[PDB]
Amino acid sequence: DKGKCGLPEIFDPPEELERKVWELARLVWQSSSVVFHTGAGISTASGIPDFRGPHGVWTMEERGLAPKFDTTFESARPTQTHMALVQLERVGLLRFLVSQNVDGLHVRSGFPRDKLAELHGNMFVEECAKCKTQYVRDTVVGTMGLKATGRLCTVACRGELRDTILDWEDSLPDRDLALADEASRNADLSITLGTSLQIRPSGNLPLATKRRGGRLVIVNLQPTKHDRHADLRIHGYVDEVMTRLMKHLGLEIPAWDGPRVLERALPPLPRPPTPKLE
Ligand SMILES: Nc1ncnc2c1ncn2[C@@H]1O[C@H](COP(=O)(O)OP(=O)(O)OC[C@H]2O[C@H](O)[C@H](O)[C@@H]2O)[C@@H](O)[C@H]1O
Ligand SMILES: Cc1cc(F)c(Br)cc1NS(=O)(=O)c1ccc(NS(=O)(=O)c2cc(Cl)cc(Cl)c2)cc1C(=O)O
Ligand SMILES: [Zn+2]
Repeated sequence: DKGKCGLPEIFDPPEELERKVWELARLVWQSSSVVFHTGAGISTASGIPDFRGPHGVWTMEERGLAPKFDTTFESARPTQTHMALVQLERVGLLRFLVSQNVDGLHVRSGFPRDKLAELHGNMFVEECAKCKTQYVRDTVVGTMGLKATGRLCTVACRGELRDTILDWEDSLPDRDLALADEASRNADLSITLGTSLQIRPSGNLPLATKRRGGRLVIVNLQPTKHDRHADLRIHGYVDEVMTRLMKHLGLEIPAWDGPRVLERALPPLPRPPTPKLE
């Protein structure tokens, strides 16, 4: 299944967008455990196509056209949204990040790997079949569907290194899915950014938050499978939403100094005091 492709994009008019991003700031300020869920829509503003948008991989395949890239994976820069998520984690306003993206931009943005579940894998990550050690490379490993890459493990092993890109049939990495599930169940606030939530089980994790009494925010230009469950629904460009959110929180979007891998989150930095809400 390729799900429902080419659904129309909706745009909240300016006054409604500004009110909703203020509401998003309120939910972030008032929640103790925030989880973000990202899909291909947070990388479109860096020149990587989505799957089901108007120019998505599947949408364009139906017209017998190839998807259009404005960059390579290697030369892609993290978006304002990617860098906003880095800062929210650094000041302790983001507990966990669940991504369906294989574009490798969360990792290369400097987002700590111990707070990231990459449910569908990472173009730049190969894993040793023998000892399960991961290598984050500066270039895409070159295979998809958990095939041998031609390189061997160098741990003090010679194990066969395979890509981490799931094929259609393949089940999700157990560690990442277990952590994504635990994080989603424990969150009082799940925020989805640039995902249609059409792929199971990735797309249902934000519901785990709702089922347990937490709130759900969906940010997406197209409608999503779970629109009916959202406490707040924002139809706008994620970069515009996240830059306005960061201005309300009084946080800067940090500079990206090129590809940087952070295995373990650093201690939390200071953040502005919270406004008096109502
Ligand atoms: N800048 C933007 N701002 C907001 N929404 C956007 C933007 N750009 C696109 N969108 C929306 O972003 C949404 C992107 O939805 P989909 O294309 O389904 O991507 P996924 O990540 O959820 O696909 C999941 C898996 O499916 C595959 O099989 C792979 O395994 C993927 O991991 C659309 O609804 C766009 O309207
Ligand atoms: C490889 C890739 C991953 C992405 F996330 C995005 Br966007 C784009 C690409 N490149 S692509 O043109 O769209 C592209 C798309 C599909 C395939 N093969 S596939 O069986 O249909 C497939 C790939 C992936 Cl990552 C996930 C699934 Cl669920 C299925 C190859 C390429 C290519 O590059 O040769
Ligand atoms: Zn090994």
